[PDB]
Amino acid sequence: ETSEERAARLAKMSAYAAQRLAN
Repeated sequence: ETSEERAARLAKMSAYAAQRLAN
């Protein structure tokens, strides 16, 4: 458990929505 994993969360959640948002 490190801090790097915390960053991937904000990028993972935003990346999942960006791909789902697009038609």
